[PDB]
Amino acid sequence: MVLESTMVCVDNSEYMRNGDFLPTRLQAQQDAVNIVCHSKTRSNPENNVGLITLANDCEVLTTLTPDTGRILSKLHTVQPKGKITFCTGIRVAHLALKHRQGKNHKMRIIAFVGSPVEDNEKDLVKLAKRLKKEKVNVDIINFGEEEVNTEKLTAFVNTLNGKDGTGSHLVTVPPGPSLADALISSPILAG
Amino acid sequence: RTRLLDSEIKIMKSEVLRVTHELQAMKDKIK
Amino acid sequence: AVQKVVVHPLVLLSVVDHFNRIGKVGNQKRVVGVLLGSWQKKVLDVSNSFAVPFDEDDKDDSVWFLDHDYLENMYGMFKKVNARERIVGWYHTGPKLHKNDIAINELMKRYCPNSVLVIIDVKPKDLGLPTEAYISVEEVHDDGTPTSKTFEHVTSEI
Amino acid sequence: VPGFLQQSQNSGPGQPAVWHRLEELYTKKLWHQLTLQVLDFVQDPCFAQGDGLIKLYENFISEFEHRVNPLSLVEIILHVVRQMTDPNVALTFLEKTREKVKSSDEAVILCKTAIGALKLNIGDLQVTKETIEDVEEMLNNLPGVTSVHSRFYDLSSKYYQTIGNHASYYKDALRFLGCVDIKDLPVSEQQERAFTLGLAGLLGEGVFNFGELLMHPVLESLRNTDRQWLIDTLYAFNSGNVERFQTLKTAWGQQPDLAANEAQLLRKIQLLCLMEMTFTRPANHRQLTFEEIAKSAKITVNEVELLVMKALSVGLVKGSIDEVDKRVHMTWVQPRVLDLQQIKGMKDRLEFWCTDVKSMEMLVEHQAHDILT
Repeated sequence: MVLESTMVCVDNSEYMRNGDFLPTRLQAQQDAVNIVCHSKTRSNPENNVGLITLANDCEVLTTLTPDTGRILSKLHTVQPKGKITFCTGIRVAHLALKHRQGKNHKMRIIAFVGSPVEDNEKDLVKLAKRLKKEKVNVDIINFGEEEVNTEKLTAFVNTLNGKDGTGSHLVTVPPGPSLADALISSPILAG
Repeated sequence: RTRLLDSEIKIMKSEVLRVTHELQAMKDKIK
Repeated sequence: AVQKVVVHPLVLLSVVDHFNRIGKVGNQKRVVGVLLGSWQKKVLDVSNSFAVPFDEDDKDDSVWFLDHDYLENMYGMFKKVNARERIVGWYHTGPKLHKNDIAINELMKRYCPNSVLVIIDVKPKDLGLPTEAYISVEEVHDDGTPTSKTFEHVTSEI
Repeated sequence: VPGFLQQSQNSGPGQPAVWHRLEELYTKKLWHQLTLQVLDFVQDPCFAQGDGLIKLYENFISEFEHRVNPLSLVEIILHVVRQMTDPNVALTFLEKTREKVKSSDEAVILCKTAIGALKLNIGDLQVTKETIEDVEEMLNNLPGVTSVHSRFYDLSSKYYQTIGNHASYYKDALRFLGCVDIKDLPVSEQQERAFTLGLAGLLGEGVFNFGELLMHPVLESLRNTDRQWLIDTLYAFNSGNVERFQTLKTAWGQQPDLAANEAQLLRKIQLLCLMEMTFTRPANHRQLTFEEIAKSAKITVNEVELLVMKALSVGLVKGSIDEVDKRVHMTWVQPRVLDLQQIKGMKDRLEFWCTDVKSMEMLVEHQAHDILT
């Protein structure tokens, strides 16, 4: 198993709500946290996968812990509504992921974004070159829908890394008729 | 058809909260 | 409605040796920590507290770190030694404030009827008073905006 | 149901620019920019033909969508009421949509301020106080919406038009002053609200410090194109008496609701003339004769006692008035509201206090020097 601390961010924002694929888009993100958390549970009992949010705050509710079933209870009433922000969850995931254990793992982030997120091109290039300077490989995931011609997350894939990069990838999702296990099975390959 | 889902999440919260009623009961009862 | 508290300098001396921690763990300048205690009256006593491993970004100053490994199980220890001495608030050094402080108060107002922020002093050269309290206030304005929450100068003492 | 708007697609010239798109929104099954399409139908000048049809599809949104906050549903019934012009079933339909469309939001405040917004057809004071009261019963949690505080002003101000607290329009208009801070609508309507703000706060006396927030920018920006003596007769109660043509210009020009409590306004130039005359000369002779009182405050000798005994009921100044010499004595007062020229010019008292109590402090400690011991 490859050594990283993958940081999952709940997409508890207002564009993860309707009845297009399932009658509940929370099942998509919830089962995504299920498959990555059981993936890190079966992967290594030395990781630390807790929770971080993007809506209006970065609330580390539980301990950044190798346990997950409490966070799985926190997946219930996740409140999928709020001000989505791409800038804060990665930064607090970085300084949160500098508060880690006996350094056995690198820093990975998965960022569930179901919105045309409010981020400048200057903000993604500054954050993405800070992540160049700070040795982080990020798996970038669209849920719900992002607007067509995705600018934020795709150019965040662009300027992310190098010198053992190869983490920066994006699966954009359309708001069509499908099911949510294909909406996580499509980014389960290349996050 | 969503009242069974909210009452169902409240029922898993009733199993967790009953596990904390047996942790507030049993786990405190240990000490 | 808080005039004063009783301050034991014991855990203030724990702010002294955590002030010895921050000089040797690295970049963290300010000593930030969490204040234990019990509301008895408008007058209060603080008998214990604890100092948090905390980091604070200078860019977007509202980045808190109050670990719940560090919170919950240490509250089980601090509960295990005494059921009385639970939380009452929290502290940090510097004289004025911290762009994060208000949010850091609201993380523990779920734990306390009035989580107080008592901004503390590691290097006393002051002209006024020592460490001083700030209670939960909603003074807003005569305006009718969303509710103000910045915690106002509610007198305390040693 | 798709054909329900395939038949009602074209709704005017240039109008189907959002309808050739709207026939693709529900095929995309989004509901957020469709909420913004309800808001766009508020935005586009529709005369309420499409909403009054599509409200059955809004009941369908209550059937199978069942996630969107009914903000835009309350919007769309208060824009279907253009087609209706009858609120009597829009209220039952409104609380119906309140109880049948679920949200984790504060949904009762927007619905009861929606009932208060449509309460104007009820013949008021019979149903106002109950649910209008219930909004501030439920405003205590979080006024983060604060346009429910604007609607709450509007029922609070039609509730001011339920007569009986004639300067609750002052503080209530200050709630309107920060229900939204930016005036977010043109100058003329709200500067007529600055006209009738000055009037309805003026002639109504529940407030006494009436010349207080005339400095405030969102109202004086309105007053820059108001009539040029309403501002000045508001200065007649901001300065307080000494604008005789302005404390009389309320009698020259402003006729409605005037003579009912104009003698009380002229009582307020006297009460306000007190904090004038004890502020303006700070020094002694605070046992003032009634001469400036009987002269400048347009009162006679027999009434100066009432001029203070009513002020005894006021309680800002509590003078110990001589009655062997008829001398109106000055005690502690509520002095002024703002003298920024003396917020600068307070140095001859503040720094005076600083270096004189500090310097004479060092004259004591310089005398009490070599007992340092």
